[PDB]
Amino acid sequence: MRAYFEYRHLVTFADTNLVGNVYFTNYLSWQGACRERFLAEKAPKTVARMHDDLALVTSSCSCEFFSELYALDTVSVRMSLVGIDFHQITMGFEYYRVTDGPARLVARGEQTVACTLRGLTPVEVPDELRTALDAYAP
Amino acid sequence: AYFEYRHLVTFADTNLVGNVYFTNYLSWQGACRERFLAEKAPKTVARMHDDLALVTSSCSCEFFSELYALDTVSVRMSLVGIDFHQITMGFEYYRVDGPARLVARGEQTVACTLRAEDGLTPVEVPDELRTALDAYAP
Amino acid sequence: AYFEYRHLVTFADTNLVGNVYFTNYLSWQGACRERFLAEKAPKTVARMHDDLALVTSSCSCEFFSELYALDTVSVRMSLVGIDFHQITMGFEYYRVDGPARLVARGEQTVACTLRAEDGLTPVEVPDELRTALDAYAPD
Amino acid sequence: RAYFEYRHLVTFADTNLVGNVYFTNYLSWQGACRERFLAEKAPKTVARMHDDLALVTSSCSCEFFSELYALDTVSVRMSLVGIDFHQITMGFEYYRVTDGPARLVARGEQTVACTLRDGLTPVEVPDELRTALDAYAP
Ligand SMILES: [Cl-]
Repeated sequence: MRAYFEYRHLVTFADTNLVGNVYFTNYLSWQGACRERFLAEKAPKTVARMHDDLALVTSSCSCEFFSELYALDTVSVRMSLVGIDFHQITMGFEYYRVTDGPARLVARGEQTVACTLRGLTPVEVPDELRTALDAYAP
Repeated sequence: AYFEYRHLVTFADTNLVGNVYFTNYLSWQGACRERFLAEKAPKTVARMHDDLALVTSSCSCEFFSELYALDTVSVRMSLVGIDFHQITMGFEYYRVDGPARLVARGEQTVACTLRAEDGLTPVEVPDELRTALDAYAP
Repeated sequence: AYFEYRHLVTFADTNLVGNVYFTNYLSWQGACRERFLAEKAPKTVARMHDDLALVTSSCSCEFFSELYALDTVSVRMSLVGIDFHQITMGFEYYRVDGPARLVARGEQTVACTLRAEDGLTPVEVPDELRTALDAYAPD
Repeated sequence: RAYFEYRHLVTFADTNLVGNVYFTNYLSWQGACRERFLAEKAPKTVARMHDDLALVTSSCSCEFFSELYALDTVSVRMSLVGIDFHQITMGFEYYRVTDGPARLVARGEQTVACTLRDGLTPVEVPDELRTALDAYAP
């Protein structure tokens, strides 16, 4: 089983603010880009269910910032499976600065998504998505 | 004769250079036009959850002087014209204290279509939306 | 005892699911904390162009209910505590017709620092910013 | 080739309640593309920006032909339209390349001015930036 799923992003000017570093919200956006790239590549049919009856909703998210990223930096975001609780999936995120080559931890994050049906009713994690997560056991 | 959208420029609007990143000016067009829809055309809005689709045909903006963090910008929207199913809106951006100072100028066009299974077929501007826009006609 | 930031939810705030994308909740914290600086701490703001830097050390948000397009959200900020150089802010998100409805709840921590020689350097919260946050502290 | 390419996977944050990509994102991609270009083709020019050189966006625009959707892959193709002493005009073509075949979905354009950083003074486009731009001339 693979330990992680890697997402890479080149930091551009819009990611930064007047202070000179990457604005904190962008770290959360990278969690979104990462988790949804995983869905596109590892569980395509699950996405089709979302336009129907399936509803994947973020229940919580968080991020801790150790060091700063700058413009034209390359960030490597590694997502790992923390655990599954019936309908809830918890992910872990590790942010690395890999601009000069060697990776250096600049931030650590975590978020939880819930699988529901269109009010909203908790439903067990779809088998396709469930099989995809099996290769990323902690 | 204009519909105003006021916005306090915060750090996220800025970049490492110090000024407001140019894409935010287009974002303010969206916030303005949709705040307009919420206040002036509720029936048109409620209809969008059904068979009505508003698609942006084109957009543009011209920049004269820069906005900075914690500045207050007055986005002022006016009706440029209506061509059957297409609505063209004009935007003027004002740095507002003292007298208001023009810092930018923009424009975008929105088309009204019927969301059908075959595709998006152009429908004339809804009566509610047209009369509401005429209040800001030249 | 809270500082309010009101926001009209527009189409850009939503995604294909129909609700507000979760990152926007964090954006509203930034918009709220910086509106606070502009209105309650001008001396601290101008000092940031000098040798003062406010770095975000952590943030989080819990989501109870969904916000939709053209909803009005009341982002209410209060002081949780201060530890030397770090400020922890609490956030409550309310859906505002009728009575206000809590839809989310978050928190973030900001550290004050010097732009000195070896980069960032921990600094006790400026007196201007310290007394400004007191008005929104549980007291 | 005849264009500098910026490839982007459309994720959920790019979309709105309708299901298509919100129009402002097309402009965001112009910024990401131009700044990725600068990082790879004009590193010394980038270095000048932290000193006295300032590239100011004077205008931008985009024309939308057909919609992009979630998990689409878009190919943003930037070419040189013209250089007027200190002003650079870039052209952008947006292609859906999801399933493989490329289809034009949008076309944009923006102009940047090379100035010096009181007051702004026009300065001729740096030779490094100029010769790098010539590779994508019409
Ligand atoms: Cl569009």
